[PDB]
Amino acid sequence: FVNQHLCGSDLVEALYLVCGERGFFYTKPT
Amino acid sequence: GAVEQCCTSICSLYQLENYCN
Repeated sequence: FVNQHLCGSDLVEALYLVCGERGFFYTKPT
Repeated sequence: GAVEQCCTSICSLYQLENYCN
């Protein structure tokens, strides 16, 4: 697989590219 | 949480799919 550095911002955009259509869990509201 | 865990090297996009819903 290919990927260079993944943190929150980059982990979310890739997460979705990863999750495809499934949502994810990064932060919660309040 | 799960933030600082990939931007300092490269984890496995697979486990990354386990970060989804």
